[PDB]
Amino acid sequence: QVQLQQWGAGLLKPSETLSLTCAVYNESLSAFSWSWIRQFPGQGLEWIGEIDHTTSSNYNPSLKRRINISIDTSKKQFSLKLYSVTAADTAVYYCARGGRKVYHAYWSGYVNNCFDPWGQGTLVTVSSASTKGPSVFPLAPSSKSTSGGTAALGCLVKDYFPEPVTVSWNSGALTSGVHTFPAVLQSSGLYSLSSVVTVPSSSLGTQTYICNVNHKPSNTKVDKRVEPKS
Amino acid sequence: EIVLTQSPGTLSLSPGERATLSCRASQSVSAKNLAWYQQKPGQTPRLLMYGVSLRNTGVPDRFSGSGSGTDFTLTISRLEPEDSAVYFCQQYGTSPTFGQGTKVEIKRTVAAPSVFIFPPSDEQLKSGTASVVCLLNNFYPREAKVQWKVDNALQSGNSQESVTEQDSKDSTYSLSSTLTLSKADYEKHKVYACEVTHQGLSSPVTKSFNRGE
Ligand SMILES: *[C@@H]1O[C@H](CO)[C@@H](O)[C@H](O)[C@H]1NC(C)=O
Repeated sequence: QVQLQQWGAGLLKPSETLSLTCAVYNESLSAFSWSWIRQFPGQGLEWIGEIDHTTSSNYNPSLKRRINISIDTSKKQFSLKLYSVTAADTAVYYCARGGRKVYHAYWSGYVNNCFDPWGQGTLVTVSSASTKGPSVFPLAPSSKSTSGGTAALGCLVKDYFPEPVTVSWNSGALTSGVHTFPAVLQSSGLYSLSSVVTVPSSSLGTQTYICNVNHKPSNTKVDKRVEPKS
Repeated sequence: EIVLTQSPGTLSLSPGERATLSCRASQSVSAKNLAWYQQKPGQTPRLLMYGVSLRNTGVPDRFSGSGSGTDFTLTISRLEPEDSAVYFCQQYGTSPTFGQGTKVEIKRTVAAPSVFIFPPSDEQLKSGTASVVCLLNNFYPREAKVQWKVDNALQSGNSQESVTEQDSKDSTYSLSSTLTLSKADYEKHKVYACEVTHQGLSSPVTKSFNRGE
Protein backbone atom coordinates (compact mmCIF):
# COMPACT_ATOMS: atom_id res chain seq x y z
CA GLN A 1 0.00 0.00 0.00
CA VAL A 2 2.17 2.84 -1.32
CA GLN A 3 0.77 6.36 -0.97
CA LEU A 4 1.50 9.31 -3.24
CA GLN A 5 0.48 12.82 -2.23
CA GLN A 6 1.18 15.91 -4.34
CA TRP A 7 0.58 19.66 -4.24
CA GLY A 8 1.45 22.87 -6.01
CA ALA A 9 -0.21 25.83 -7.61
CA GLY A 10 -2.89 25.09 -10.15
CA LEU A 11 -3.22 28.60 -11.52
CA LEU A 12 -0.38 30.45 -13.22
CA LYS A 13 -0.06 33.50 -15.44
CA PRO A 14 1.70 33.00 -18.79
CA SER A 15 5.53 33.23 -18.95
CA GLU A 16 5.64 32.12 -15.30
CA THR A 17 7.18 28.93 -13.93
CA LEU A 18 5.20 25.86 -12.85
CA SER A 19 6.24 24.22 -9.58
CA LEU A 20 4.88 20.93 -8.24
CA THR A 21 6.00 18.48 -5.55
CA CYS A 22 5.15 14.81 -4.99
CA ALA A 23 5.53 12.92 -1.71
CA VAL A 24 6.23 9.20 -1.31
CA TYR A 25 4.86 7.88 1.92
CA ASN A 26 5.00 4.05 2.30
CA GLU A 27 8.09 3.00 0.40
CA SER A 28 11.75 3.45 -0.32
CA LEU A 29 12.96 6.19 -2.63
CA SER A 30 15.97 4.11 -3.49
CA ALA A 31 14.01 1.16 -4.78
CA PHE A 32 12.25 3.00 -7.55
CA SER A 33 12.61 5.77 -10.10
CA TRP A 34 10.06 8.56 -9.95
CA SER A 35 8.38 10.16 -12.94
CA TRP A 36 6.19 13.08 -13.85
CA ILE A 37 3.29 12.69 -16.26
CA ARG A 38 0.74 15.18 -17.59
CA GLN A 39 -2.59 14.69 -19.38
CA PHE A 40 -3.92 17.29 -21.81
CA PRO A 41 -7.67 18.19 -21.89
CA GLY A 42 -9.47 15.23 -23.45
CA GLN A 43 -6.14 14.01 -24.81
CA GLY A 44 -3.51 11.34 -24.24
CA LEU A 45 -0.58 11.21 -21.84
CA GLU A 46 2.88 12.77 -22.09
CA TRP A 47 5.94 11.67 -20.13
CA ILE A 48 7.80 14.62 -18.60
CA GLY A 49 10.84 13.12 -16.86
CA GLU A 50 12.14 10.77 -14.18
CA ILE A 51 14.54 10.93 -11.25
CA ASP A 52 16.49 8.51 -8.96
CA HIS A 53 17.57 8.87 -5.39
CA THR A 54 20.94 9.68 -6.86
CA THR A 55 20.62 13.15 -8.34
CA SER A 56 20.28 11.67 -11.83
CA SER A 57 17.36 12.60 -14.01
CA ASN A 58 16.26 11.92 -17.52
CA TYR A 59 13.97 14.19 -19.47
CA ASN A 60 11.74 14.15 -22.48
CA PRO A 61 13.52 15.47 -25.55
CA SER A 62 10.78 18.04 -26.35
CA LEU A 63 10.83 19.49 -22.86
CA LYS A 64 14.52 18.97 -22.11
CA ARG A 65 15.33 22.67 -22.22
CA ARG A 66 12.46 23.79 -20.03
CA ILE A 67 12.53 21.21 -17.22
CA ASN A 68 14.03 20.82 -13.81
CA ILE A 69 13.44 17.76 -11.65
CA SER A 70 14.95 17.26 -8.19
CA ILE A 71 14.77 14.87 -5.24
CA ASP A 72 14.91 15.85 -1.60
CA THR A 73 15.76 12.55 -0.07
CA SER A 74 15.43 13.79 3.46
CA LYS A 75 11.72 14.48 2.98
CA LYS A 76 11.26 11.69 0.49
CA GLN A 77 9.83 14.14 -2.01
CA PHE A 78 10.59 14.89 -5.67
CA SER A 79 9.68 18.10 -7.48
CA LEU A 80 8.96 19.30 -11.02
CA LYS A 81 9.53 22.71 -12.58
CA LEU A 82 8.37 23.98 -15.98
CA TYR A 83 9.71 27.35 -17.14
CA SER A 84 8.11 29.94 -19.44
CA VAL A 85 4.70 28.32 -19.00
CA THR A 86 1.98 28.66 -21.64
CA ALA A 87 -1.67 27.64 -22.12
CA ALA A 88 -0.32 24.64 -24.03
CA ASP A 89 1.09 23.44 -20.70
CA THR A 90 -2.39 23.36 -19.17
CA ALA A 91 -2.98 19.76 -18.09
CA VAL A 92 -3.36 17.38 -15.14
CA TYR A 93 0.06 16.52 -13.74
CA TYR A 94 0.56 13.13 -12.07
CA CYS A 95 3.07 11.58 -9.70
CA ALA A 96 4.03 7.97 -10.44
CA ARG A 97 6.32 5.14 -9.39
CA GLY A 98 8.59 4.14 -12.28
CA GLY A 99 11.11 1.34 -12.70
CA ARG A 100 12.41 -0.94 -9.97
CA LYS A 101 16.01 -0.99 -8.87
CA VAL A 102 17.44 -4.32 -9.91
CA TYR A 103 21.02 -5.22 -9.08
CA HIS A 104 21.12 -8.51 -10.95
CA ALA A 105 22.90 -9.97 -12.63
CA TYR A 106 23.90 -7.31 -12.74
CA TRP A 107 22.25 -4.44 -14.62
CA SER A 108 22.31 -2.18 -11.59
CA GLY A 109 19.51 -0.30 -13.32
CA TYR A 110 15.80 0.41 -13.18
CA VAL A 111 13.91 -2.18 -15.22
CA ASN A 112 10.12 -1.91 -15.65
CA ASN A 113 9.62 1.73 -16.42
CA CYS A 114 5.86 1.80 -16.32
CA PHE A 115 3.82 3.68 -13.84
CA ASP A 116 1.94 2.30 -10.85
CA PRO A 117 0.90 3.64 -8.56
CA TRP A 118 -0.13 7.03 -9.84
CA GLY A 119 -0.52 10.26 -8.00
CA GLN A 120 -3.89 11.85 -7.43
CA GLY A 121 -3.15 14.65 -9.81
CA THR A 122 -2.88 18.44 -9.89
CA LEU A 123 -4.83 20.40 -12.50
CA VAL A 124 -2.65 23.33 -13.55
CA THR A 125 -4.44 26.13 -15.39
CA VAL A 126 -2.38 28.66 -17.33
CA SER A 127 -4.40 31.87 -17.53
CA SER A 128 -4.16 35.54 -16.55
CA ALA A 129 -7.74 35.53 -15.31
CA SER A 130 -8.18 35.95 -11.58
CA THR A 131 -9.78 33.45 -9.29
CA LYS A 132 -13.47 33.77 -8.51
CA GLY A 133 -15.66 32.00 -6.02
CA PRO A 134 -18.80 30.23 -7.30
CA SER A 135 -22.46 31.01 -6.69
CA VAL A 136 -24.74 28.10 -5.80
CA PHE A 137 -28.39 28.09 -6.88
CA PRO A 138 -31.03 25.42 -6.20
CA LEU A 139 -32.43 23.36 -9.05
CA ALA A 140 -35.69 22.86 -7.34
CA PRO A 141 -37.89 19.84 -7.92
CA SER A 142 -41.20 20.51 -9.60
CA SER A 143 -42.52 17.14 -8.59
CA LYS A 144 -45.24 16.77 -6.03
CA SER A 145 -44.34 14.64 -3.07
CA THR A 146 -47.30 12.35 -3.76
CA SER A 147 -46.85 11.74 -7.50
CA GLY A 148 -45.45 8.39 -6.42
CA GLY A 149 -42.64 7.98 -8.94
CA THR A 150 -39.14 9.41 -9.27
CA ALA A 151 -38.24 13.10 -8.84
CA ALA A 152 -35.11 15.06 -9.74
CA LEU A 153 -33.47 18.00 -7.98
CA GLY A 154 -30.02 19.58 -7.99
CA CYS A 155 -27.57 22.44 -7.51
CA LEU A 156 -26.24 24.95 -10.04
CA VAL A 157 -22.64 26.04 -9.53
CA LYS A 158 -22.26 29.22 -11.57
CA ASP A 159 -19.42 31.58 -12.50
CA TYR A 160 -16.17 30.39 -10.93
CA PHE A 161 -12.55 30.13 -11.96
CA PRO A 162 -10.60 28.06 -12.09
CA GLU A 163 -11.31 24.34 -12.02
CA PRO A 164 -12.10 22.29 -10.21
CA VAL A 165 -15.22 22.25 -8.07
CA THR A 166 -16.27 19.17 -6.11
CA VAL A 167 -19.93 18.62 -5.26
CA SER A 168 -21.28 16.16 -2.70
CA TRP A 169 -24.77 15.62 -1.32
CA ASN A 170 -25.47 15.50 2.43
CA SER A 171 -21.71 15.32 3.07
CA GLY A 172 -21.64 12.07 1.08
CA ALA A 173 -24.51 10.33 2.78
CA LEU A 174 -26.17 10.17 -0.59
CA THR A 175 -24.22 8.98 -3.56
CA SER A 176 -26.75 6.87 -5.45
CA GLY A 177 -28.39 8.31 -8.55
CA VAL A 178 -26.11 11.34 -8.40
CA HIS A 179 -24.91 12.96 -11.63
CA THR A 180 -22.31 15.74 -11.60
CA PHE A 181 -21.79 17.05 -15.13
CA PRO A 182 -18.35 18.22 -16.34
CA ALA A 183 -18.07 22.01 -16.17
CA VAL A 184 -18.46 24.19 -19.26
CA LEU A 185 -16.34 27.25 -20.02
CA GLN A 186 -18.79 30.10 -20.60
CA SER A 187 -18.20 33.09 -22.88
CA SER A 188 -17.50 35.17 -19.77
CA GLY A 189 -14.39 33.08 -19.13
CA LEU A 190 -16.00 31.60 -16.03
CA TYR A 191 -16.81 27.93 -15.49
CA SER A 192 -20.25 26.49 -14.71
CA LEU A 193 -21.59 23.05 -13.84
CA SER A 194 -24.68 21.50 -12.28
CA SER A 195 -25.09 18.46 -10.05
CA VAL A 196 -28.42 16.63 -10.19
CA VAL A 197 -29.81 13.64 -8.29
CA THR A 198 -32.90 11.49 -8.79
CA VAL A 199 -34.78 10.59 -5.60
CA PRO A 200 -38.17 9.02 -4.75
CA SER A 201 -40.98 11.59 -4.92
CA SER A 202 -42.33 10.46 -1.55
CA SER A 203 -39.26 11.79 0.27
CA LEU A 204 -39.46 15.42 -0.86
CA GLY A 205 -41.39 16.21 2.32
CA THR A 206 -39.34 14.23 4.83
CA GLN A 207 -35.72 13.97 3.71
CA THR A 208 -33.66 17.16 3.60
CA TYR A 209 -31.38 17.49 0.57
CA ILE A 210 -28.24 19.64 0.83
CA CYS A 211 -25.51 19.92 -1.80
CA ASN A 212 -21.95 20.61 -0.67
CA VAL A 213 -19.98 22.80 -3.06
CA ASN A 214 -16.25 23.29 -2.53
CA HIS A 215 -13.87 25.49 -4.46
CA LYS A 216 -10.35 25.16 -3.14
CA PRO A 217 -8.84 27.95 -5.19
CA SER A 218 -11.04 30.58 -3.58
CA ASN A 219 -11.36 28.68 -0.32
CA THR A 220 -15.11 28.57 -0.82
CA LYS A 221 -17.34 26.02 0.84
CA VAL A 222 -21.10 26.25 0.50
CA ASP A 223 -23.90 24.08 1.78
CA LYS A 224 -27.13 24.76 -0.08
CA ARG A 225 -30.56 23.53 0.90
CA VAL A 226 -32.66 22.33 -2.01
CA GLU A 227 -36.33 22.41 -1.16
CA PRO A 228 -39.52 22.20 -3.16
CA LYS A 229 -40.78 25.61 -4.19
CA SER A 230 -43.93 26.76 -2.48
CA GLU B 1 11.49 9.04 -30.85
CA ILE B 2 9.17 6.02 -30.98
CA VAL B 3 5.59 6.92 -31.92
CA LEU B 4 2.76 4.62 -30.81
CA THR B 5 -0.38 4.48 -32.95
CA GLN B 6 -3.47 2.76 -31.52
CA SER B 7 -6.44 1.50 -33.52
CA PRO B 8 -9.26 1.83 -33.65
CA GLY B 9 -9.83 5.29 -32.24
CA THR B 10 -13.24 4.28 -30.90
CA LEU B 11 -14.77 0.87 -30.21
CA SER B 12 -18.46 0.13 -29.64
CA LEU B 13 -19.41 -3.41 -28.63
CA SER B 14 -22.07 -5.24 -26.60
CA PRO B 15 -21.18 -6.94 -23.30
CA GLY B 16 -19.96 -10.51 -23.73
CA GLU B 17 -18.15 -9.77 -26.99
CA ARG B 18 -14.41 -9.84 -27.70
CA ALA B 19 -12.66 -6.47 -27.80
CA THR B 20 -9.43 -6.45 -29.80
CA LEU B 21 -7.25 -3.36 -29.39
CA SER B 22 -4.17 -2.68 -31.50
CA CYS B 23 -0.95 -0.72 -30.93
CA ARG B 24 1.74 -0.13 -33.55
CA ALA B 25 5.12 1.45 -33.02
CA SER B 26 7.15 3.58 -35.39
CA GLN B 27 10.28 1.79 -34.22
CA SER B 28 10.95 -1.70 -32.87
CA VAL B 29 10.21 -2.17 -29.21
CA SER B 30 12.88 -3.87 -27.21
CA ALA B 31 12.40 -6.94 -25.16
CA LYS B 32 8.74 -6.60 -24.26
CA ASN B 33 8.83 -3.13 -22.80
CA LEU B 34 5.20 -2.46 -23.55
CA ALA B 35 2.46 -1.64 -21.05
CA TRP B 36 -1.30 -1.08 -21.14
CA TYR B 37 -3.39 1.31 -19.04
CA GLN B 38 -7.09 1.76 -18.33
CA GLN B 39 -8.68 5.12 -17.53
CA LYS B 40 -12.24 4.94 -16.23
CA PRO B 41 -14.25 8.21 -16.04
CA GLY B 42 -12.96 10.70 -13.46
CA GLN B 43 -10.05 8.45 -12.51
CA THR B 44 -6.29 8.28 -13.02
CA PRO B 45 -4.68 5.84 -15.47
CA ARG B 46 -4.06 2.52 -13.71
CA LEU B 47 -1.60 -0.15 -14.87
CA LEU B 48 -3.60 -2.89 -16.57
CA MET B 49 -0.90 -4.92 -18.31
CA TYR B 50 2.92 -4.80 -18.37
CA GLY B 51 5.77 -6.68 -19.96
CA VAL B 52 3.45 -7.22 -22.89
CA SER B 53 1.72 -10.24 -21.38
CA LEU B 54 2.11 -9.82 -17.67
CA ARG B 55 -1.08 -9.06 -15.88
CA ASN B 56 -0.93 -6.60 -13.06
CA THR B 57 -2.30 -7.64 -9.66
CA GLY B 58 -6.07 -7.34 -9.32
CA VAL B 59 -6.61 -7.44 -13.08
CA PRO B 60 -9.05 -10.06 -14.35
CA ASP B 61 -8.04 -12.87 -16.59
CA ARG B 62 -9.94 -11.78 -19.46
CA PHE B 63 -7.52 -9.06 -20.45
CA SER B 64 -4.61 -10.35 -22.54
CA GLY B 65 -1.48 -8.82 -24.06
CA SER B 66 0.18 -9.95 -27.28
CA GLY B 67 2.48 -8.98 -30.14
CA SER B 68 6.14 -8.00 -30.44
CA GLY B 69 8.46 -5.55 -32.18
CA THR B 70 6.12 -3.28 -34.11
CA ASP B 71 2.55 -4.51 -33.57
CA PHE B 72 1.02 -5.20 -30.15
CA THR B 73 -2.45 -6.37 -29.12
CA LEU B 74 -4.72 -5.97 -26.09
CA THR B 75 -7.67 -8.36 -25.93
CA ILE B 76 -10.74 -8.34 -23.70
CA SER B 77 -12.43 -11.73 -24.05
CA ARG B 78 -15.80 -10.92 -22.47
CA LEU B 79 -16.69 -7.23 -22.20
CA GLU B 80 -18.54 -5.96 -19.14
CA PRO B 81 -20.50 -2.70 -18.67
CA GLU B 82 -17.70 -1.62 -16.30
CA ASP B 83 -15.03 -2.20 -18.97
CA SER B 84 -16.11 1.05 -20.63
CA ALA B 85 -13.07 3.33 -20.48
CA VAL B 86 -10.09 4.69 -22.41
CA TYR B 87 -7.15 2.35 -22.97
CA PHE B 88 -3.61 3.62 -23.52
CA CYS B 89 -0.55 1.63 -24.58
CA GLN B 90 2.94 2.68 -23.52
CA GLN B 91 6.49 1.63 -24.34
CA TYR B 92 9.26 1.89 -21.78
CA GLY B 93 11.89 0.44 -24.06
CA THR B 94 13.12 3.89 -24.92
CA SER B 95 12.21 7.26 -23.50
CA PRO B 96 8.62 6.66 -22.56
CA THR B 97 5.76 7.49 -24.93
CA PHE B 98 2.02 6.81 -25.01
CA GLY B 99 -0.49 6.17 -27.77
CA GLN B 100 -3.28 8.58 -28.67
CA GLY B 101 -5.62 6.27 -26.77
CA THR B 102 -8.51 4.07 -27.85
CA LYS B 103 -11.91 4.61 -26.25
CA VAL B 104 -14.34 1.75 -25.67
CA GLU B 105 -18.06 2.03 -24.94
CA ILE B 106 -20.51 -0.74 -24.06
CA LYS B 107 -23.66 -1.15 -26.17
CA ARG B 108 -27.07 -1.85 -24.64
CA THR B 109 -30.81 -1.82 -25.36
CA VAL B 110 -32.29 1.55 -26.34
CA ALA B 111 -32.94 3.67 -23.26
CA ALA B 112 -35.26 6.66 -23.62
CA PRO B 113 -34.15 9.68 -21.57
CA SER B 114 -36.12 11.01 -18.61
CA VAL B 115 -36.56 14.74 -19.20
CA PHE B 116 -36.61 17.22 -16.32
CA ILE B 117 -36.78 21.01 -16.53
CA PHE B 118 -35.75 23.57 -13.92
CA PRO B 119 -36.80 27.23 -13.67
CA PRO B 120 -34.15 29.75 -12.56
CA SER B 121 -34.13 30.35 -8.84
CA ASP B 122 -35.29 33.62 -7.31
CA GLU B 123 -31.95 34.09 -5.64
CA GLN B 124 -30.28 34.05 -9.04
CA LEU B 125 -32.67 36.58 -10.60
CA LYS B 126 -31.31 39.25 -8.25
CA SER B 127 -27.97 38.78 -10.02
CA GLY B 128 -29.47 39.85 -13.34
CA THR B 129 -29.07 36.53 -15.14
CA ALA B 130 -31.52 33.66 -15.60
CA SER B 131 -30.25 30.12 -16.15
CA VAL B 132 -32.82 27.54 -17.21
CA VAL B 133 -31.68 23.92 -17.02
CA CYS B 134 -33.02 20.96 -19.01
CA LEU B 135 -32.00 17.52 -17.75
CA LEU B 136 -31.75 14.31 -19.77
CA ASN B 137 -31.27 11.39 -17.39
CA ASN B 138 -29.94 7.88 -18.17
CA PHE B 139 -30.23 7.18 -21.91
CA TYR B 140 -28.58 5.34 -24.74
CA PRO B 141 -27.29 5.88 -27.23
CA ARG B 142 -25.24 8.97 -26.49
CA GLU B 143 -26.74 10.93 -29.27
CA ALA B 144 -29.49 13.36 -28.34
CA LYS B 145 -31.15 16.50 -29.66
CA VAL B 146 -32.23 19.33 -27.39
CA GLN B 147 -34.04 22.47 -28.46
CA TRP B 148 -35.07 25.47 -26.45
CA LYS B 149 -38.19 27.49 -27.11
CA VAL B 150 -39.23 30.75 -25.53
CA ASP B 151 -42.85 31.50 -26.42
CA ASN B 152 -42.74 28.98 -29.28
CA ALA B 153 -39.60 30.66 -30.63
CA LEU B 154 -36.59 28.49 -31.35
CA GLN B 155 -33.52 29.60 -29.47
CA SER B 156 -30.02 29.52 -30.93
CA GLY B 157 -26.60 30.26 -29.48
CA ASN B 158 -27.75 30.90 -25.94
CA SER B 159 -27.39 27.36 -24.62
CA GLN B 160 -24.55 25.05 -23.72
CA GLU B 161 -24.63 21.38 -22.88
CA SER B 162 -22.71 18.87 -20.86
CA VAL B 163 -22.75 15.13 -21.29
CA THR B 164 -21.49 12.77 -18.60
CA GLU B 165 -19.26 9.80 -19.38
CA GLN B 166 -20.85 6.37 -19.81
CA ASP B 167 -22.05 4.84 -16.54
CA SER B 168 -20.12 1.82 -15.28
CA LYS B 169 -23.25 -0.03 -14.16
CA ASP B 170 -26.04 0.54 -16.69
CA SER B 171 -23.89 1.91 -19.53
CA THR B 172 -26.10 4.98 -20.02
CA TYR B 173 -25.37 8.68 -20.53
CA SER B 174 -26.81 11.88 -19.07
CA LEU B 175 -27.07 15.35 -20.61
CA SER B 176 -27.85 18.83 -19.28
CA SER B 177 -28.71 21.86 -21.41
CA THR B 178 -28.36 25.29 -19.80
CA LEU B 179 -30.21 28.19 -21.41
CA THR B 180 -28.72 31.53 -20.38
CA LEU B 181 -30.89 34.65 -20.56
CA SER B 182 -30.60 38.08 -18.97
CA LYS B 183 -33.15 38.92 -16.27
CA ALA B 184 -34.74 41.48 -18.60
CA ASP B 185 -35.36 39.04 -21.45
CA TYR B 186 -36.53 36.38 -18.99
CA GLU B 187 -39.24 38.56 -17.44
CA LYS B 188 -40.60 39.60 -20.85
CA HIS B 189 -41.64 36.08 -21.89
CA LYS B 190 -43.91 33.47 -20.32
CA VAL B 191 -43.45 29.99 -21.78
CA TYR B 192 -40.15 28.11 -21.56
CA ALA B 193 -40.12 24.70 -23.23
CA CYS B 194 -37.44 22.02 -23.51
CA GLU B 195 -37.89 19.74 -26.51
CA VAL B 196 -35.98 16.46 -26.67
CA THR B 197 -35.48 14.12 -29.63
CA HIS B 198 -33.91 10.69 -29.09
CA GLN B 199 -33.94 7.32 -30.87
CA GLY B 200 -35.74 5.80 -27.89
CA LEU B 201 -38.72 8.10 -28.17
CA SER B 202 -41.55 7.77 -30.69
CA SER B 203 -42.24 11.48 -30.72
CA PRO B 204 -40.36 14.40 -29.29
CA VAL B 205 -40.89 14.98 -25.59
CA THR B 206 -41.33 18.48 -24.20
CA LYS B 207 -41.05 19.71 -20.65
CA SER B 208 -42.16 23.25 -20.08
CA PHE B 209 -43.06 25.76 -17.37
CA ASN B 210 -44.71 29.17 -17.12
CA ARG B 211 -42.66 32.00 -15.63
CA GLY B 212 -43.83 32.77 -12.10
CA GLU B 213 -46.38 29.97 -11.89
C1 LIG C 1 1.46 1.11 4.04
O1 LIG C 1 0.92 2.07 4.90
C2 LIG C 1 -0.47 1.98 4.79
C3 LIG C 1 -1.06 3.32 5.20
O2 LIG C 1 -0.43 3.35 6.47
C4 LIG C 1 -0.91 0.76 5.59
O3 LIG C 1 -2.30 0.57 5.49
C5 LIG C 1 -0.31 -0.50 4.97
O4 LIG C 1 -0.40 -1.54 5.91
C6 LIG C 1 1.13 -0.32 4.48
N1 LIG C 1 1.39 -1.21 3.38
C7 LIG C 1 1.96 -2.39 3.63
C8 LIG C 1 1.09 -3.60 3.47
O5 LIG C 1 3.12 -2.49 4.00
